[PDB]
Amino acid sequence: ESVKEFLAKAKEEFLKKWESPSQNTAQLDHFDRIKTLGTGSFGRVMLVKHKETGNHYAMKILDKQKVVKLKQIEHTLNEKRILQAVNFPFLVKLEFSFKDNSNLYMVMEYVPGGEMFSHLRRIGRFSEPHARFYAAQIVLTFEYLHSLDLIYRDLKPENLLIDQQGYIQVTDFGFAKRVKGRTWTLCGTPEYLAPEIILSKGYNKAVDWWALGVLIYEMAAGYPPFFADQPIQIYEKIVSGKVRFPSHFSSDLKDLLRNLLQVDLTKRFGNLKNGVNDIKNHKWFATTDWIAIYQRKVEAPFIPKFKGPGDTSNFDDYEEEEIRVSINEKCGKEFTEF
Amino acid sequence: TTYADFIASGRTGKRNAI
Ligand SMILES: *[B-](O)(O)c1ccccc1CN1CCCN(S(=O)(=O)c2cccc3cnccc23)CC1
Repeated sequence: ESVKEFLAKAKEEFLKKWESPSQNTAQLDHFDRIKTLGTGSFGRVMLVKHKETGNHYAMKILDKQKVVKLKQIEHTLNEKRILQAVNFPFLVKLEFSFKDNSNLYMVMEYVPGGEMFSHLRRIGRFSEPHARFYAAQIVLTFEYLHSLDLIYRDLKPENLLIDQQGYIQVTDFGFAKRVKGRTWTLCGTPEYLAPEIILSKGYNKAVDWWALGVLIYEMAAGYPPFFADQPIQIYEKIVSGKVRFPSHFSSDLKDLLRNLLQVDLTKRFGNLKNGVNDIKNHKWFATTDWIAIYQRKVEAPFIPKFKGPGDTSNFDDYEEEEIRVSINEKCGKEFTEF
Repeated sequence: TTYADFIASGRTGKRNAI
């Protein structure tokens, strides 16, 4: 009932900021570029330094013309609207945003530990305590997002950054949707798609709890529960609802996963009468202090190597391309609300 | 092994959304 009051306050704050988003809170020549941290079909993310303060940030730069070309207008505007409106310990903070003739810019706190993905593939797999530490943060994050009627829809280790204290930061919301009932879009990453998405059903927030099962499985095993050479063959396995577990999985872990990786929506944990508490109260989470996780007081099992501010060792190396700003304004009408 | 099958899948690297 402290959770009830907390979430109602959180929803009132979200909705005020959703209805009146912030705009145009810095400009490009306030920053020096340091390094490209990631590329993509219509954008890049760069490590930048704010000239006045010397603070480092991650700057996402989206080429408006490419956004239009790849049909990503709504997704791009939606991500920025979400980021400036949410507030939760495991969601990245949007510090500034602005646009010019060519690009949209979102400036976020720099998360120096990189994607969980790299750490998982390097180490092979996480122990169950290590996996549980990360899983608890996702459970709280989905409890928050779902209470705002936001379905996340692209959970995966790639989308989970690790901060300097070893805790998770979610940065991408390009597929999230505010949807109190059902929605229908085929979207996500093949390994993480819930069966009802593959089967072209109307679906709801229960897809996020299925994806948590896939994440917990892949963290604890080192590989996801359903894989194949091609996505079409991944989908056949997913909808079969046949899963095999490594022999080192505990009984508690297998029981939780049978209940998350549940094809039948009337039986999937997270979607039942008791909602999220079926997950929080499950034996695999018995040792979890949910409040201490929220308060970031639990000692993290893994701390990324960080040699100071602006260390980029946990990201891959990319070819540095120019940041061109056209003499002509591109796509002004499409992006007015950014 | 299951691990060997995962390597042979060719989907061990970063995965894009559909
Ligand atoms: B990954 O970038 O290697 C990756 C690979 C395949 C599929 C998805 C992803 C997830 N990426 C998406 C691209 C942008 N990043 S980021 O460059 O890591 C980034 C983005 C926003 C904020 C911050 C803050 N600090 C550091 C990096 C970022 C997110 C994940």
